[PDB]
Amino acid sequence: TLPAYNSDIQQALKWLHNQAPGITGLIQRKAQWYDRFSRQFWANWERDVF
Amino acid sequence: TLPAYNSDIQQALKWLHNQAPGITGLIQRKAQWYDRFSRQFWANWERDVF
Amino acid sequence: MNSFLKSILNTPTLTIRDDVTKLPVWKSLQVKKVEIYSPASVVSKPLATKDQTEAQVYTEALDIDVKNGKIIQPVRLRINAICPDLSTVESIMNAFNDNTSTFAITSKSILADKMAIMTLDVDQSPDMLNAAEINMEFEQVEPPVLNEFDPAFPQDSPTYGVQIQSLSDANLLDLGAIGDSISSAAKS
Amino acid sequence: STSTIRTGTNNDILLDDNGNMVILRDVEACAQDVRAAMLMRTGENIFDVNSGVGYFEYIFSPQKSYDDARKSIADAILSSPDVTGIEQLDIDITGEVFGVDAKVITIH
Amino acid sequence: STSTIRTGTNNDILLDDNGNMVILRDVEACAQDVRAAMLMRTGENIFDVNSGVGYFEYIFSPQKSYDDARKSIADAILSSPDVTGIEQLDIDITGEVFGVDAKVITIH
Amino acid sequence: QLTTAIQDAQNDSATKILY
Amino acid sequence: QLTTAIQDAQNDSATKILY
Amino acid sequence: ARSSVMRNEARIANTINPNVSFGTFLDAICALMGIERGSDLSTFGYGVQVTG
Amino acid sequence: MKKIPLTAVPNQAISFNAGSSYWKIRLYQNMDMMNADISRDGVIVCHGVRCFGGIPLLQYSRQYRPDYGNFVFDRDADWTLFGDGINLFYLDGAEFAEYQALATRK
Amino acid sequence: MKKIPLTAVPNQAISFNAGSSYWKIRLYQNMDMMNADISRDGVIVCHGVRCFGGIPLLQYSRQYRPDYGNFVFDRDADWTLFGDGINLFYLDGAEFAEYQALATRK
Amino acid sequence: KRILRVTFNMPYGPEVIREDLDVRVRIMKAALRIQNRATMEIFGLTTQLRESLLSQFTAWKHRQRQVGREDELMIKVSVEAGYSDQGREQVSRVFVGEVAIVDIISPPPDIGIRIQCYTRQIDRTKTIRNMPPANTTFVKFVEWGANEMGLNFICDTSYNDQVLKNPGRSITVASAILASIQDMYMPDVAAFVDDDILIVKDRDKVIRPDEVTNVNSFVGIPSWSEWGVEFQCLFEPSIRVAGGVAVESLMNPSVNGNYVITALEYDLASRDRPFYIKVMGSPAA
Amino acid sequence: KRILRVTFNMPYGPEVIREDLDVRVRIMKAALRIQNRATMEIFGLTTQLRESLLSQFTAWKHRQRQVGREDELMIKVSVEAGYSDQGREQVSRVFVGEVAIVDIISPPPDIGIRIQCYTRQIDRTKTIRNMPPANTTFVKFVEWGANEMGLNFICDTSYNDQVLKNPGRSITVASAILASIQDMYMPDVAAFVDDDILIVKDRDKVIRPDEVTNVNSFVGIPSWSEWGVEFQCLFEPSIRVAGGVAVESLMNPSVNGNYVITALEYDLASRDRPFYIKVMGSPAA
Amino acid sequence: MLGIFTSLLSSRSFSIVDQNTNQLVAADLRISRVNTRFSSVGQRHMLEDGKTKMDSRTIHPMEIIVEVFCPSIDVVDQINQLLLDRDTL
Amino acid sequence: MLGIFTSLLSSRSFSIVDQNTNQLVAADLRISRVNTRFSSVGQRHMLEDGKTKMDSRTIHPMEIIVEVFCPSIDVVDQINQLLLDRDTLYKVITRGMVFERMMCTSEALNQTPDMISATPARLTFSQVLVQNPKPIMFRNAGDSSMIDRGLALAEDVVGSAGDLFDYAVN
Amino acid sequence: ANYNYIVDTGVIVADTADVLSDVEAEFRAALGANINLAASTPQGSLVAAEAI
Amino acid sequence: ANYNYIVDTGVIVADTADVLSDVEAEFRAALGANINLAASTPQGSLVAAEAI
Repeated sequence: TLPAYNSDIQQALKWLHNQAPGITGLIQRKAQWYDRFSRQFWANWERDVF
Repeated sequence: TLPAYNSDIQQALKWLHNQAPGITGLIQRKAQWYDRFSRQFWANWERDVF
Repeated sequence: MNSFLKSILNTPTLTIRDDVTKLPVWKSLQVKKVEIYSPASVVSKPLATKDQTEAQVYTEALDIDVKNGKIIQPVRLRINAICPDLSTVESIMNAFNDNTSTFAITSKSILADKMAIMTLDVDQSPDMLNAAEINMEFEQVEPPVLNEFDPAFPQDSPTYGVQIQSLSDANLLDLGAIGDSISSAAKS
Repeated sequence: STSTIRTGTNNDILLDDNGNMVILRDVEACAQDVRAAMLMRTGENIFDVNSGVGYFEYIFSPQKSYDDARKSIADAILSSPDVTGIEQLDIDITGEVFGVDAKVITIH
Repeated sequence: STSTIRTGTNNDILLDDNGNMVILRDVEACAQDVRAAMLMRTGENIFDVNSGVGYFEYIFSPQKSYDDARKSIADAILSSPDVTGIEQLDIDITGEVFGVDAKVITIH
Repeated sequence: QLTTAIQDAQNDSATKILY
Repeated sequence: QLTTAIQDAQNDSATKILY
Repeated sequence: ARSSVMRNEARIANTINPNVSFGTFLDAICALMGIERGSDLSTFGYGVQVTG
Repeated sequence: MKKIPLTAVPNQAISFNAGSSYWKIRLYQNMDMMNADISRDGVIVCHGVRCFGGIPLLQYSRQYRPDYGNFVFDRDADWTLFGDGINLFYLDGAEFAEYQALATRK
Repeated sequence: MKKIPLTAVPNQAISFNAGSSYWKIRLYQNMDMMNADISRDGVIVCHGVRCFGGIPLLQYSRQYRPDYGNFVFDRDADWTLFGDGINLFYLDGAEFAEYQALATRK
Repeated sequence: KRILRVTFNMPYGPEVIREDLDVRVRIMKAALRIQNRATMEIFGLTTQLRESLLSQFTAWKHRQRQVGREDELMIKVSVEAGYSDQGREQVSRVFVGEVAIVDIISPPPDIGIRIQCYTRQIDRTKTIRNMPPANTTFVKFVEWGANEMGLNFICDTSYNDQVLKNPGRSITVASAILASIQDMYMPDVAAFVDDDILIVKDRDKVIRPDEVTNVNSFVGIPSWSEWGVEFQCLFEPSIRVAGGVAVESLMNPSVNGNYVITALEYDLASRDRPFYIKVMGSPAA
Repeated sequence: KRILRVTFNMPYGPEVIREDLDVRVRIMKAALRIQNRATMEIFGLTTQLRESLLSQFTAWKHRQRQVGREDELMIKVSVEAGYSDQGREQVSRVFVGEVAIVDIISPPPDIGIRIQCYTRQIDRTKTIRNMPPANTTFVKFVEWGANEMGLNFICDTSYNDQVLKNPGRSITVASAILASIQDMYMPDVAAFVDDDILIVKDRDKVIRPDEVTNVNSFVGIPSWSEWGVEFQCLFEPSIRVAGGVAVESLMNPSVNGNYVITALEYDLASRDRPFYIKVMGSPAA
Repeated sequence: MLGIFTSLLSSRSFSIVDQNTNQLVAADLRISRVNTRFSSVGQRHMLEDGKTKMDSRTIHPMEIIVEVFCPSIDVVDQINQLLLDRDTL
Repeated sequence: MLGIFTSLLSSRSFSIVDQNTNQLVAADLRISRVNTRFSSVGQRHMLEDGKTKMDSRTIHPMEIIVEVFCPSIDVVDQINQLLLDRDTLYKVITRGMVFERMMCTSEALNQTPDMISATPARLTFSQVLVQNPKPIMFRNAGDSSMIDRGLALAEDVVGSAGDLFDYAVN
Repeated sequence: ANYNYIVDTGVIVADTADVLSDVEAEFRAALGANINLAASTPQGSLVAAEAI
Repeated sequence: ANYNYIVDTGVIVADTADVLSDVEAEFRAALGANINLAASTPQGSLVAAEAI
C-alpha cells in the first residue's frame, strides 16, 4: 500500500559474501534471469497490451 | 539391515575362561557342531539348490 | 577502592532498560544487592523404564522422557538499593502501577529480559533521613524464545484471523448508497 | 547430524579437485557454521532480522559495557544447530582489536 | 500520536506565512500540550473540575510543604496524552521565584 | 462445585406448568 | 467425587440400541 | 545358538519365490532362464605411454 | 450498509455472518496495492481482487445475485489507515442495486 | 496410496485401521535383512516376509485378494533410515491392481 | 493485559462491567440439547450498580403478574473477552444469554455477586406461533425451528432429505424445539445453539472446513481421550464450538491430526490465574 | 511392602503396571445391579506406554465404523493387589473389567492418566443370541442369563422354584439380563456379578458358608449402621463381596456377630497412605 | 529524598490529611518509621514445552506500616477513632 | 571419608559428569558445601486398639544442595545452561559418593558487595526416579524386544502407483 | 510443491512464511535431510534467494 | 529459455522450457568452469531443482 516492498532477489546476499565469486556469481546471474524473464517480459507485454 | 548381526556362539566365553580347558572345551565343541550341522548343512543345501 | 575502575566484560553496572523504548530507566539508583533466583520442577513420581532393549535405543527414549518431565519456571530478581531522589521513586511507583511494563535488567553479566516488577518496598527510617531503601522484585514475563518469524516487511507477514462477530450499521453523514457514493466521489 | 556445503576462507563455495561439492558433516560442519554465523551483521536476514551479531550496536561503537557484545556473540553461537552451549567466551581487548575467543561444546 | 494546533507564547492561534493553521504532531505537539497543561489553574475545566495545577491551593500560598505542589505538577504533566512519566522534576526556590523544571519522557 | 450443577438441574421448567 | 459420579451416571445409559 | 538357527531358517524359508528371493538364491533361480549376474571387473588399460 | 471492523495490519482474515451468508475476506498487501480473497459459505468466490475506493469488490453479477450483497471501500485500500480513515462497508441486495444505479450514470 | 508412520528402531510393531481393515505389521531386523509379520483382523496373514524395495509384502494371491490392498517399500528396508528416507506405503484394491498391471510388463 | 467485559442489556442501555472489577466467568458449552451455561462472579459492586442490576434480574412478573409479551422480560448479557497489547485489541465474544440465578457468595467487606445465565433462557416464548410442518424433510423442519426461534441456522448433514411424518407437534415452547431436533436422529447428528446461530450437523463434520485452527501451544499436555484428544489452551479468540482444530503437539506425538470440537470450558479470571479454555475434540471426518 | 499390579490385556499381550509407578486404584463394588467401578490414577507413564495404552482405549470403531464381532473391541484389565514379606506373596484379584473412561488429571512435569474401568463393559455383546425361556423357573432363567453372559453362576435362593411368564423377552442386551434378574423379586434376593462369577442369592445369606472371615483388627472402630456393622480394614486378600464375616471388635463390644457383606470400597495406593478396604455388612441368616 | 527545595527550616515530614473537609488529623504523633510496601501477583502459566508464560499482572492494594509514639491520651483516642472511622478516606 | 587410598596428591573432589558423552561439566566451580539429603515417607495407620502399623515405605527422590562460588562468567553461563538443560542427566560425585540421574531443580545466584569479582550460587539437584535402576541391554543391533506403536491413523499422500513404480525402478 | 496458484478463481497467492517453508523443505529433500538451512550459510542464502 | 510468440495464428505465448542447459551454463562459469554437473551429486540435484 505504502510502506515499501523491496523484493530485490539480491537481498539474499549477506556481508559474508563480499569477496566471494560463486555465491555472489550465482545470485547475480539468477537475479539477471528473473529480471529478464519477469520484469522485461511484463514491460514488453504491457507495451503489447498498449 | 546394516549394524551387524553377531551370532558367534563363542561370544559366550568371558575373559575368565581364558585358561579353562573345560567350559572353553564345551563351548568350542558345541560351536563346532552347530557350525557343522547348520552353516555347513545350509551351504551344502544351497549348493544343491544351485 | 576506586569503584570507577570497573571490569571491562563483567561491569558491575546495573542497567534497567525499557523493552519498548530501549532507554535506561531509573538512573541514579545506587544498588546494594542483587539476587537472581531461577527455579524449575522435576518429576516427582517414579518414571517407567522399558528395558530388555538395545544399546542406544533406550538412550533417545530416556532423553525424550527427560525432556518431557521437567518444566522450567522463569527467573525472579530481588534488587535491594538506595534511592536518593524523589523523581526515581515516583517513576518506579508509576511503572509498578502500570499494568503493562517489560524491562531488561542487566546485572554484572546477566542479561535477563522481558522482566516485570512484582513487589516494591520503600522503607523510610530515622537512620536514612535523606534517601530511602528500596527492595524491588522482578519476574520474567516470558523466556527469551528466539522469534524466527517473517520480518523486515509489512508484507510477507503471516495472516492472523480476526473473527468478527456482529457488524455495526453505519455513522457520519451517510444516507445509504447515495451517501457512500458522494463520499467516494469526493476523492478523499 | 548437521551437514553443510564446504566453503573456504572467502565464504565462497570452494569445490574439490574433481569439481564436486563437498558436504561436511558433524564436527567440521558445525565449526564452519559457527564461524559463518559469527560473521553476520544484525538485521541482514530479511527472514529473521532480529538474528545476527551487533557489530554496530554493541561492537564498533562507544559502548559503555561490552556485556551486550558478549550476549550477542553467545546468542549467535547458540543459534547454530547442534551447539548446546559455550564452554568459554573471552572478550580480550588490545589497543584497537576486539579479540574474541570461543570454546563451543557442540554435541558431536 | 498526539496532534495539536500550533500556538505561540502569547498562547493564541498563531498562523503561518500562508495563512494556514499548522498541526504539530508527536514531539512538538506533546511539548506544547504539556506547557499548556502546566499553565491551567485548578477548577477551570467545568467538565473536569478537579483537573489543573493547584496554583492557589498548593503554590502561591503560605504553605508548610510543597510536596502537594510537586504532586499537582506531576499529575498535570502526566494528564497530557503520550507522556508516560517524568524523568526529573527539579523544584528550586530563589527569594521569590518558584522555579520548576521537567524532564518528560514522551515516547513518540 | 455441585451447587452450580444443582442450579443447572432446575432449568427444565418452561412456562408450561402443564398441570 | 462429582466428576467420577457424573461419569458413572453417564455409563449405564449406553447400550447398542439407539431406540 | 537356538536364535542363530531361528533367524537362518526365517532367512531361507520362502527362498524359492523369485519375487522375494535374494543373493545367490535369486541368482540360481534366474540362471534357469539364462539371466546371469555378471562380474564386477575394472578397466584394464595397457600400453599407456609414460614419458620421463 | 454495514461497516466492517478492520485492524491496521498488512495481512489479515475476517470472517463474519452478514446478509444471511458467512463471508470471509482475507486482505493482504501485495506489492504497492491491496488484494482480497473472498469466500462465501466456505466455497471461495474470488482470488486476488484488487481493492479500490468505491469500486465494488465482487465485480461480477454471478457473485452477487440473488441479493447477496457486495463490499465497498470508501477510499483506496491502505492497511496503515485501517480502522481510522478507511472503512469497508457491506451492502445487501437492494442497497447494492441502488449503488449500482447511482454509479452507472456518473 | 498411504504411507505408514514408522520409527527408527530395529524391531517394532505398528497396528492401524487402513482400507476398511485392522492391519498390524511387525518389522524386525533378521540377520542382515528386514522381516515382517503381517496380521489382518486378528488372524495372522504371514510370518517372516522379506522386505524389498518395490516388491509387495503380501506376495501370494490368497492374502492381498480381494481388494484388501498391499504394502510396498520404496527402497530396501532399513530401520536405521526409517521415517527419513525409507517409507512403507499402503495401496487399496484399485491402486494395487494398477501397480500389478504396471509391474508385470517390467 | 487480559481484557474481559460483561455487557448487560437493560432499558437504560448497556452497562459494561470491565476487567478492573474482579470478574470470574466460567462458561461451559457443548454440542448438546442442553443450554450452555455461564457462571460469573463479580465483586466490587457499588450500591447503585447492585440496585441497577439485581433488581432487574428477577423471576417474577411472569408468574404472579403479566408484564410480558416479548424481550425485556429477562436481561440478555454478552461476554467479550480477549487480550490487548501495543494498543491493539482482541476482544471476541464468548457467551450470549439471559440471567436465571442471582446470589452472593462473598459477604462484606467484598460484596460480590454470583449470577448464573443460560443461553436461550427465553423458553417462555410465544408458545409456538407458527405450526410445525405436517409432512416435511429434516432440513425444512430445522428451518422452521430456526425461524421460530429467530436465529440464523447452519444445517449441514446427510439426513436433510429424509421425510418425517409428523415432526414435533407435541412441542410446548420454543426451547423444546432444540430438544426435538436433538431427539430425532441422535447417534451422530446433534443440533445445538452457539450464541445466536443454530447449528445442525453430523458430529464428525466441521461447520467451516476453511476455518481450521492450527494449535501448537498448549497448557499442560494434549492427551488422548475416549473419543479424540482433550487439551487446555490459553484464550485464543478464534476457537468456537464444533470448529476444526489442527493439533500439533510436542509432548505427545501420537495426538497430532485434525479434530472437530465437541465441548468447550472457558474459565476467564481478570484478577486471578485461570484464563484458560479447555477443548474436547473428536476425530474429524 | 504393598504389591499392586494393573494387568491389561492387549494384542501384544499383558503389560503389567507394577507398584513402582505411582498408582492409585479406587474400586467400589456392591450387591446391586450397577456395574462395579474402578478409578485408576497412574502417573509416571512414558510416551511409548501412553501410546500403547491410551490409543487402544477408545469409544470408536463401534460407532462410526464396524470393527466389532467379539472381544478385543475394548481392553479388559485386571487388578492384583496384596502384601509381600520374607519373599512370600499375597497377590489376590480385586477387579476385572473393561475400561470406559480415560482422562488426564495431573499435567506435566508428571503426566498422569486417570482411567475408569467397569465390570462387564461388554454390553457391546451380540444383542442376545439365544432367546430367553418362554415359561421357566427362576433358577432356570438365571442359568440362561449366565450362559448368555458367558460367566459361571452361583444361584442359591429359596425363590428358584417359582415360574415366570415371559421372563425377559424385552431384554435388549446382555447387560440388561442382570437388570431383569435384579428387577424381579427385589426385597431381598439381589443378583450381581463379582468378577467372573454371576451370583444370585438372598441378601441375608452367605454364598460360601464355610468361608467365614474372622476379623479382629480394624482401622478406626467397627461402628453400627442402619442396616448392620460398617468398618474399615487393612487389605486382606480373603474378603470378597457377599462373603461371611465374623467381626470380633474391642472398642465396640455390641457389634460382635456374624455378618454378610453387601458393599466393598477398595482404596489401594502403592505410593500413598490409603491402602484400606471398607466393608458394609448386614446381619447374616 | 531529593527533588524538591524547602528553603524553609520548619517543614513537618508526616501528615495524615482527612480527604473530606481537607483537615489534618492526629497532628501530634511522633513518627518513628514508615514502610510503604506495594504488591502485585503474577499468572505463571506452564505450557507444553519447558516454558512458563507470565500472562498479565494484577496490582494489589498498597499497604503502609507506621511505627509511632503517642504522647497523649487525646492522640490515642484520635487513633482509636481513626480505626473506627469507617466512612472517610 | 575413608574407604579408598588414592595415593595421589592431586585428587579431584567434586565432579558433574554428563551421563551421556561422559564429559566434565562446569569444571571450574569452587564448591564450598554439599548436603545430599534423602527422604522417605511412612504410612502410619492407627488401628482399633492403641497401636499403629506403619505399612510400607516409599523412597522419595534424593536431593543435593551445593553451595559454590563462580569466578567466571563462562561458568555462570554454563550453570544457566545446566538449569535450562532438560534433556541430559548428570552424575554428581562429591567425595567418593556417586549419584547418577541427577537433574538441576533450582539455582540461585547472589551478587553482593562482599564479592565483587565472583558470584556465590546455590545449586540444587534432584534425582530422577526410575522403575529399574539397573537396565538390561543387548550388544548387537538385531535382538531388541519389540515396542508397539498402537493405533496410528495412517496419514494421506497423493502419488498414485505410477510414481511409486518409477521410484522402485530407479 | 508449488501447488497451483493460478487456479480458475483468480490468482491465489500465499504468504512468504508458507513459500519460504516450501522452498526450505524442497532444498532439504534435494540436498540433504539434515542440512542446516541457516541464513548465514550458502544453502540458506540460496533458500532466501529462491524465496524472494 | 525462450518465449515463442505465435504472431497471428495461435495468438498464444508458448514457453520453450529447455532451461536445463542454461542453468548448467550458469553454475559453470560462475561457480566454476569444471563442476561435475552429473546427477546423483549435490550440485546436480540443485541444478535440476532450479531448472524445474
